[PDB]
Amino acid sequence: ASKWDQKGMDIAYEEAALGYKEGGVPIGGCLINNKDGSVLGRGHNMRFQKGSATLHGEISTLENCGRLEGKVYKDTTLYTTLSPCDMCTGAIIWYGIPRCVVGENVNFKSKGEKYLQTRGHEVVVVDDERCKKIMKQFIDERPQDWFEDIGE
Amino acid sequence: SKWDQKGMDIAYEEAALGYKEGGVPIGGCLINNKDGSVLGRGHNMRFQKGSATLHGVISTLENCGRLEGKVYKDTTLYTTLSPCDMCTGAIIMYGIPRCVVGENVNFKSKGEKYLQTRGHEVVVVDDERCKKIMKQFIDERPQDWFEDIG
Ligand SMILES: [Zn+2]
Ligand SMILES: [Zn+2]
Repeated sequence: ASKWDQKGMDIAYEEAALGYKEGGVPIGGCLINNKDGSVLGRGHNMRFQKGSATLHGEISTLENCGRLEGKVYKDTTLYTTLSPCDMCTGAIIWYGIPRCVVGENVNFKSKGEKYLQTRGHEVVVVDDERCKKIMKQFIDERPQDWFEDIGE
Repeated sequence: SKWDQKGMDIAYEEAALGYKEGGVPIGGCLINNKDGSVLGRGHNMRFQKGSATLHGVISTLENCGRLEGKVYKDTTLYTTLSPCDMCTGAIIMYGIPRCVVGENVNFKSKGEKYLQTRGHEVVVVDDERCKKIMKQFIDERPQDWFEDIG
Protein backbone atom coordinates (compact mmCIF):
# COMPACT_ATOMS: atom_id res chain seq x y z
CA ALA A 1 0.00 0.00 0.00
CA SER A 2 1.17 3.52 -0.84
CA LYS A 3 1.70 6.10 1.89
CA TRP A 4 -0.90 8.45 0.38
CA ASP A 5 -3.79 5.97 0.30
CA GLN A 6 -5.25 7.21 3.59
CA LYS A 7 -5.03 10.78 2.29
CA GLY A 8 -6.56 9.81 -1.05
CA MET A 9 -9.55 7.94 0.35
CA ASP A 10 -10.18 10.65 2.95
CA ILE A 11 -10.36 13.31 0.23
CA ALA A 12 -12.49 11.03 -1.97
CA TYR A 13 -14.96 10.47 0.87
CA GLU A 14 -15.01 14.22 1.57
CA GLU A 15 -16.04 14.74 -2.06
CA ALA A 16 -18.74 12.06 -1.81
CA ALA A 17 -20.16 13.60 1.37
CA LEU A 18 -20.03 17.12 -0.07
CA GLY A 19 -21.86 15.80 -3.13
CA TYR A 20 -24.47 14.13 -0.92
CA LYS A 21 -25.01 17.43 0.90
CA GLU A 22 -25.71 19.17 -2.43
CA GLY A 23 -28.48 16.68 -3.26
CA GLY A 24 -26.61 14.46 -5.74
CA VAL A 25 -25.06 10.97 -5.75
CA PRO A 26 -22.45 10.34 -2.97
CA ILE A 27 -19.57 9.22 -5.17
CA GLY A 28 -16.34 11.17 -4.84
CA GLY A 29 -12.71 10.85 -5.83
CA CYS A 30 -9.37 12.54 -6.33
CA LEU A 31 -6.14 12.19 -8.32
CA ILE A 32 -2.91 12.08 -6.30
CA ASN A 33 0.63 12.24 -7.66
CA ASN A 34 2.36 9.14 -6.26
CA LYS A 35 5.81 10.76 -5.95
CA ASP A 36 5.11 13.60 -3.48
CA GLY A 37 1.42 13.23 -2.56
CA SER A 38 0.22 16.37 -4.36
CA VAL A 39 -3.51 16.45 -5.08
CA LEU A 40 -3.90 17.10 -8.82
CA GLY A 41 -7.71 17.34 -8.62
CA ARG A 42 -10.91 16.17 -6.91
CA GLY A 43 -14.61 16.03 -7.61
CA HIS A 44 -17.85 14.18 -7.18
CA ASN A 45 -20.80 12.99 -9.23
CA MET A 46 -22.52 15.94 -10.92
CA ARG A 47 -25.62 14.19 -12.33
CA PHE A 48 -28.12 16.25 -10.32
CA GLN A 49 -25.98 19.31 -9.66
CA LYS A 50 -25.47 19.97 -13.38
CA GLY A 51 -27.90 17.66 -15.19
CA SER A 52 -24.83 15.81 -16.48
CA ALA A 53 -24.95 12.38 -18.12
CA THR A 54 -21.16 11.95 -18.16
CA LEU A 55 -19.89 13.63 -14.97
CA HIS A 56 -19.42 10.60 -12.78
CA GLY A 57 -17.15 10.98 -9.76
CA GLU A 58 -14.14 9.68 -11.69
CA ILE A 59 -14.77 11.77 -14.81
CA SER A 60 -15.49 14.85 -12.69
CA THR A 61 -12.23 14.27 -10.82
CA LEU A 62 -10.26 13.99 -14.05
CA GLU A 63 -11.89 17.04 -15.62
CA ASN A 64 -11.09 19.07 -12.48
CA CYS A 65 -7.37 18.30 -13.03
CA GLY A 66 -7.43 20.15 -16.35
CA ARG A 67 -5.37 19.00 -19.29
CA LEU A 68 -2.28 17.28 -17.94
CA GLU A 69 0.60 15.88 -19.93
CA GLY A 70 0.64 12.12 -20.33
CA LYS A 71 3.73 11.77 -18.13
CA VAL A 72 1.88 13.13 -15.10
CA TYR A 73 -0.88 10.51 -15.25
CA LYS A 74 1.74 7.76 -15.44
CA ASP A 75 2.66 8.05 -11.73
CA THR A 76 -0.69 8.85 -10.11
CA THR A 77 -3.33 7.02 -8.11
CA LEU A 78 -7.03 7.68 -8.67
CA TYR A 79 -9.15 7.23 -5.54
CA THR A 80 -12.89 6.62 -5.86
CA THR A 81 -15.50 5.85 -3.22
CA LEU A 82 -17.30 3.40 -5.53
CA SER A 83 -16.14 0.76 -7.98
CA PRO A 84 -15.90 2.39 -11.44
CA CYS A 85 -18.31 1.77 -14.28
CA ASP A 86 -17.27 0.76 -17.79
CA MET A 87 -16.89 4.41 -18.81
CA CYS A 88 -14.70 5.41 -15.88
CA THR A 89 -12.70 2.21 -16.32
CA GLY A 90 -12.09 3.33 -19.91
CA ALA A 91 -11.00 6.78 -18.72
CA ILE A 92 -8.51 5.22 -16.29
CA ILE A 93 -7.20 3.00 -19.09
CA TRP A 94 -7.10 5.84 -21.62
CA TYR A 95 -5.04 8.17 -19.41
CA GLY A 96 -2.71 5.40 -18.23
CA ILE A 97 -3.36 5.88 -14.49
CA PRO A 98 -1.52 2.87 -13.02
CA ARG A 99 -3.34 2.55 -9.69
CA CYS A 100 -7.02 2.64 -8.79
CA VAL A 101 -8.07 2.51 -5.12
CA VAL A 102 -11.76 1.75 -4.58
CA GLY A 103 -13.66 2.48 -1.39
CA GLU A 104 -16.17 -0.32 -1.87
CA ASN A 105 -17.65 -2.56 -4.55
CA VAL A 106 -20.63 -3.80 -2.54
CA ASN A 107 -23.35 -1.35 -3.61
CA PHE A 108 -22.14 -1.50 -7.24
CA LYS A 109 -19.58 -3.39 -9.30
CA SER A 110 -19.07 -3.56 -13.06
CA LYS A 111 -16.96 -5.67 -15.37
CA GLY A 112 -14.57 -2.69 -15.46
CA GLU A 113 -12.95 -3.69 -12.17
CA LYS A 114 -11.53 -6.90 -13.64
CA TYR A 115 -10.93 -5.34 -17.06
CA LEU A 116 -8.63 -2.84 -15.34
CA GLN A 117 -6.50 -5.73 -14.09
CA THR A 118 -6.67 -7.34 -17.55
CA ARG A 119 -5.23 -4.12 -19.02
CA GLY A 120 -2.37 -4.06 -16.49
CA HIS A 121 -3.65 -1.66 -13.81
CA GLU A 122 -3.53 -2.26 -10.06
CA VAL A 123 -6.95 -2.21 -8.37
CA VAL A 124 -7.22 -1.97 -4.59
CA VAL A 125 -10.56 -2.47 -2.86
CA VAL A 126 -10.30 -1.11 0.69
CA ASP A 127 -13.88 -2.04 1.73
CA ASP A 128 -14.47 1.33 3.41
CA GLU A 129 -17.55 1.29 5.64
CA ARG A 130 -18.17 5.05 5.51
CA CYS A 131 -18.43 4.82 1.72
CA LYS A 132 -20.73 1.78 1.90
CA LYS A 133 -22.99 3.46 4.46
CA ILE A 134 -23.45 6.78 2.63
CA MET A 135 -23.94 5.02 -0.71
CA LYS A 136 -26.44 2.57 0.78
CA GLN A 137 -28.41 5.43 2.32
CA PHE A 138 -28.77 7.24 -1.02
CA ILE A 139 -29.78 4.05 -2.83
CA ASP A 140 -32.35 3.20 -0.16
CA GLU A 141 -33.93 6.66 -0.11
CA ARG A 142 -33.69 7.61 -3.82
CA PRO A 143 -33.66 4.28 -5.70
CA GLN A 144 -35.10 5.61 -8.96
CA ASP A 145 -32.37 8.25 -9.13
CA TRP A 146 -29.80 5.51 -8.50
CA PHE A 147 -30.74 3.49 -11.60
CA GLU A 148 -30.35 6.57 -13.82
CA ASP A 149 -26.65 6.94 -12.92
CA ILE A 150 -25.80 3.39 -14.07
CA GLY A 151 -27.99 3.60 -17.19
CA GLU A 152 -30.37 0.77 -16.27
CA SER B 1 -29.55 0.99 -41.58
CA LYS B 2 -31.62 3.79 -43.10
CA TRP B 3 -30.28 6.48 -40.77
CA ASP B 4 -26.58 5.71 -41.24
CA GLN B 5 -26.15 8.28 -44.01
CA LYS B 6 -27.93 10.97 -41.97
CA GLY B 7 -26.00 10.11 -38.81
CA MET B 8 -22.58 10.24 -40.47
CA ASP B 9 -23.54 13.50 -42.20
CA ILE B 10 -24.30 15.08 -38.82
CA ALA B 11 -21.19 13.67 -37.16
CA TYR B 12 -19.08 15.04 -40.02
CA GLU B 13 -20.82 18.41 -39.69
CA GLU B 14 -19.85 18.53 -36.01
CA ALA B 15 -16.25 17.51 -36.75
CA ALA B 16 -15.84 20.19 -39.43
CA LEU B 17 -17.49 22.79 -37.19
CA GLY B 18 -15.08 21.93 -34.38
CA TYR B 19 -12.17 22.12 -36.82
CA LYS B 20 -13.16 25.69 -37.71
CA GLU B 21 -13.24 26.57 -33.99
CA GLY B 22 -9.58 25.49 -33.72
CA GLY B 23 -10.23 22.08 -32.13
CA VAL B 24 -9.77 18.42 -32.99
CA PRO B 25 -12.06 17.40 -35.93
CA ILE B 26 -13.94 14.59 -34.17
CA GLY B 27 -17.72 14.83 -34.05
CA GLY B 28 -20.72 12.64 -33.43
CA CYS B 29 -24.44 12.38 -32.83
CA LEU B 30 -26.94 10.06 -31.15
CA ILE B 31 -29.89 8.92 -33.27
CA ASN B 32 -33.02 7.11 -32.10
CA ASN B 33 -33.25 3.98 -34.26
CA LYS B 34 -37.04 3.89 -34.68
CA ASP B 35 -37.76 7.30 -36.23
CA GLY B 36 -34.30 8.75 -36.90
CA SER B 37 -34.57 11.69 -34.48
CA VAL B 38 -31.32 13.32 -33.37
CA LEU B 39 -31.04 12.98 -29.59
CA GLY B 40 -27.87 15.05 -29.46
CA ARG B 41 -24.69 16.00 -31.27
CA GLY B 42 -21.27 17.38 -30.45
CA HIS B 43 -17.56 17.45 -31.11
CA ASN B 44 -14.25 17.26 -29.28
CA MET B 45 -13.87 20.24 -26.91
CA ARG B 46 -10.23 19.68 -25.86
CA PHE B 47 -9.06 23.04 -27.21
CA GLN B 48 -12.40 24.88 -27.13
CA LYS B 49 -12.74 24.40 -23.37
CA GLY B 50 -9.38 23.11 -22.12
CA SER B 51 -11.22 19.85 -21.40
CA ALA B 52 -9.58 16.57 -20.42
CA THR B 53 -12.68 14.38 -20.86
CA LEU B 54 -14.82 16.09 -23.54
CA HIS B 55 -14.03 13.80 -26.45
CA GLY B 56 -16.43 13.77 -29.40
CA VAL B 57 -18.46 10.84 -28.05
CA ILE B 58 -18.45 12.20 -24.49
CA SER B 59 -19.42 15.67 -25.73
CA THR B 60 -22.21 14.13 -27.84
CA LEU B 61 -23.58 12.19 -24.86
CA GLU B 62 -23.36 15.26 -22.64
CA ASN B 63 -25.45 17.23 -25.18
CA CYS B 64 -28.29 14.69 -25.00
CA GLY B 65 -28.81 15.46 -21.32
CA ARG B 66 -29.90 12.95 -18.72
CA LEU B 67 -32.04 10.25 -20.34
CA GLU B 68 -33.81 7.20 -19.00
CA GLY B 69 -31.61 4.15 -19.40
CA LYS B 70 -34.08 2.51 -21.78
CA VAL B 71 -33.82 5.35 -24.33
CA TYR B 72 -30.20 4.42 -25.10
CA LYS B 73 -31.10 0.77 -25.73
CA ASP B 74 -32.51 1.48 -29.23
CA THR B 75 -30.15 4.16 -30.53
CA THR B 76 -27.10 4.35 -32.77
CA LEU B 77 -24.08 6.46 -31.89
CA TYR B 78 -22.28 8.00 -34.85
CA THR B 79 -18.65 9.10 -34.55
CA THR B 80 -16.20 10.33 -37.18
CA LEU B 81 -13.23 8.42 -35.65
CA SER B 82 -12.72 5.08 -33.95
CA PRO B 83 -13.38 5.56 -30.21
CA CYS B 84 -10.85 5.42 -27.38
CA ASP B 85 -11.24 3.19 -24.33
CA MET B 86 -13.10 5.99 -22.50
CA CYS B 87 -15.73 6.60 -25.19
CA THR B 88 -15.92 2.82 -25.65
CA GLY B 89 -16.73 2.49 -21.95
CA ALA B 90 -19.41 5.17 -22.23
CA ILE B 91 -21.02 3.24 -25.10
CA ILE B 92 -20.84 0.05 -23.04
CA MET B 93 -22.13 1.58 -19.81
CA TYR B 94 -25.13 3.21 -21.43
CA GLY B 95 -26.04 0.11 -23.39
CA ILE B 96 -25.96 1.83 -26.80
CA PRO B 97 -26.26 -1.22 -29.09
CA ARG B 98 -24.88 0.19 -32.35
CA CYS B 99 -21.81 2.30 -33.14
CA VAL B 100 -21.09 3.57 -36.67
CA VAL B 101 -17.47 4.71 -37.09
CA GLY B 102 -16.44 7.04 -39.90
CA GLU B 103 -12.91 5.68 -40.15
CA ASN B 104 -10.26 3.84 -38.15
CA VAL B 105 -7.29 4.69 -40.39
CA ASN B 106 -5.99 7.81 -38.64
CA PHE B 107 -6.65 6.19 -35.24
CA LYS B 108 -7.76 2.82 -33.91
CA SER B 109 -7.69 1.63 -30.31
CA LYS B 110 -8.46 -1.58 -28.42
CA GLY B 111 -11.97 -0.19 -27.87
CA GLU B 112 -13.22 -1.16 -31.32
CA LYS B 113 -12.62 -4.86 -30.62
CA TYR B 114 -13.70 -4.62 -26.97
CA LEU B 115 -17.03 -3.18 -28.12
CA GLN B 116 -17.67 -6.27 -30.24
CA THR B 117 -16.39 -8.46 -27.40
CA ARG B 118 -19.05 -6.91 -25.14
CA GLY B 119 -21.84 -7.61 -27.66
CA HIS B 120 -22.14 -4.26 -29.45
CA GLU B 121 -22.30 -3.90 -33.22
CA VAL B 122 -19.49 -1.77 -34.66
CA VAL B 123 -19.68 -0.66 -38.29
CA VAL B 124 -16.80 1.17 -40.00
CA VAL B 125 -17.97 3.07 -43.09
CA ASP B 126 -14.49 4.30 -44.19
CA ASP B 127 -15.81 7.78 -44.93
CA GLU B 128 -13.34 9.73 -47.08
CA ARG B 129 -14.41 13.18 -45.84
CA CYS B 130 -13.63 12.15 -42.25
CA LYS B 131 -10.25 10.67 -43.20
CA LYS B 132 -9.36 13.85 -45.11
CA ILE B 133 -10.16 16.36 -42.37
CA MET B 134 -8.55 14.27 -39.62
CA LYS B 135 -5.42 13.69 -41.71
CA GLN B 136 -5.19 17.45 -42.23
CA PHE B 137 -5.28 18.25 -38.51
CA ILE B 138 -2.70 15.54 -37.77
CA ASP B 139 -0.42 16.89 -40.51
CA GLU B 140 -0.88 20.55 -39.44
CA ARG B 141 -0.68 19.98 -35.69
CA PRO B 142 1.09 16.67 -35.00
CA GLN B 143 2.35 17.85 -31.62
CA ASP B 144 -1.18 18.51 -30.37
CA TRP B 145 -2.23 15.13 -31.77
CA PHE B 146 0.59 13.17 -30.12
CA GLU B 147 0.22 15.10 -26.85
CA ASP B 148 -3.34 13.66 -26.86
CA ILE B 149 -3.02 10.06 -28.13
CA GLY B 150 0.71 9.29 -27.80
ZN1 LIG C 1 -18.57 5.81 -13.97
ZN1 LIG D 1 -12.47 9.12 -26.60
